[PDB]
Amino acid sequence: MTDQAFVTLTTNDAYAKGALVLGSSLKQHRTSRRLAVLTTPQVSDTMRKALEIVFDEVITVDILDSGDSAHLTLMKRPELGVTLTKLHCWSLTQYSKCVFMDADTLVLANIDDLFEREELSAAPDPGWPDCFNSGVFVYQPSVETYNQLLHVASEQGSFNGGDQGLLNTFFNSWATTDIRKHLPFIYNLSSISIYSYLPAFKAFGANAKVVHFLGQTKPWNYTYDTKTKSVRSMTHPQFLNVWWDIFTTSVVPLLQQFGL
Amino acid sequence: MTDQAFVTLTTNDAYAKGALVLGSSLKQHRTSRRLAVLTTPQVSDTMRKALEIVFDEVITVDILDSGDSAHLTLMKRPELGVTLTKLHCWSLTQYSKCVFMDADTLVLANIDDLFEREELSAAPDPGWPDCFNSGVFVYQPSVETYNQLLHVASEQGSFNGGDQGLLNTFFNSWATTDIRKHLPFIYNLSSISIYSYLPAFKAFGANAKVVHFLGQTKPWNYTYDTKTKSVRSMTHPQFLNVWWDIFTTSVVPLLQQFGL
Repeated sequence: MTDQAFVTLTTNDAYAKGALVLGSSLKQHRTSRRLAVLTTPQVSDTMRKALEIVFDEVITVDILDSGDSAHLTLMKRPELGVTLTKLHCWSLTQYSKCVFMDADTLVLANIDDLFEREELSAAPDPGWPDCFNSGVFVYQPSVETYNQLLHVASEQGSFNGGDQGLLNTFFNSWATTDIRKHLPFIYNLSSISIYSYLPAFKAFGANAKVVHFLGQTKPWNYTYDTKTKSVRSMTHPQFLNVWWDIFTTSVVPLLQQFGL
Repeated sequence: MTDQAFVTLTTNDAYAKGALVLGSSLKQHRTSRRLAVLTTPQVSDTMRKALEIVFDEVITVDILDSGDSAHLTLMKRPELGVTLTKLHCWSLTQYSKCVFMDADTLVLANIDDLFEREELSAAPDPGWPDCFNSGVFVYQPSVETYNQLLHVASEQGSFNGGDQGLLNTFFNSWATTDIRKHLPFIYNLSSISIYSYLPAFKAFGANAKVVHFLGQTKPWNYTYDTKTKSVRSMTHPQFLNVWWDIFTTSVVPLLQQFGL
């Protein structure tokens, strides 16, 4: 309850919009858990103030500062900035167990049952299914684990240049051990898989609980018609429309409260 | 040993080339198991004679014949012809356990350890990872199971129009039960995943044991230069070159034995 939380990350204003929509969707589906968001100094004051309303806790992380424990690793491997910032989710020891969710995900149903899982639980990644997708995962905050992950980042880096490579390298028993740590795909449904693999989606897609907007174009990169309530042109804009309905209904008017 | 086997299927001459290469690769990597191939009447006499040399057993199946148990289901759902023919793999009760492999797969290392698995064991399918790819799977021949599968095909059909949809619908506990039934991806490596997901492949691809040639273009659809020993233009033609080396070295000269 109070010691468990959903955790996300925003390094800029664009992803802050995603985090705001994500946080709103979790509230919409009545989560009994806390909502926390890791933010960097590059996030504007207005976005930060909006985040302070949607989330129960806003934690500032600045790996560009010499006082940060990951700073030295960043100097060694500067392309891992976002990854190192994300790793700070393990530093949130005020929580006993958390569900990390990237700011480009969207909740479609209550997913509090994820807290029944143990670290490290995650859904299979499409493309190379023996690796888990790091967009949604159940973990246990721990300074020791954070230090171990930072050590791996320093010595090995990441095989994909991002957090997914590093996380799979560290939590390497995932593919061959404990089916319970394999979160069902509906808890982290790839937006790509939805429009690509039509048969499979038509058969199981209705049970989707979380949509993960992957690819170059993010939800906020689309144009949304507020009258027809649909984005402009693609066989299932339904999820993009849900994202935009929440953004239009709850997020934008919230951001307007600060103009006064 | 004698009661265990690798089983494949050929419905035409093009796939017969694939089966011949597959069977040859299994021999190349010294399998201690039997090799069986299901064939239809549309396979030519010369291809059939080549199959009789590579495989220990060549079983003819003709679902177009009224005497076949699947014929009636075919009349009801004619688009399932290939699927119904493939289902006959469960009718091979002379074997206690088999590993089915599509004719468009290629073995790169001994995979006899697959016989330690139980029905139904298969690797995750890229695209919708909560479904297993039906290109490679461990099963137990049984008339009862065959009848149950045919019953599902008749009543429900297949959600993807092919054998994968039907098999996943029948063996539906796969995604959430028993991690041992999740064959490692290297036992059925998608050719698409190899050229697409470069990072992941670069990291784990060297351990590939079986390559599954997916997509429209099959190995036999490429042009192969026998001098340079490489197909014509694509960041990893290595596997296509292995396929063609076996085809050039063992299969073609075998097919020439019959011209005399």
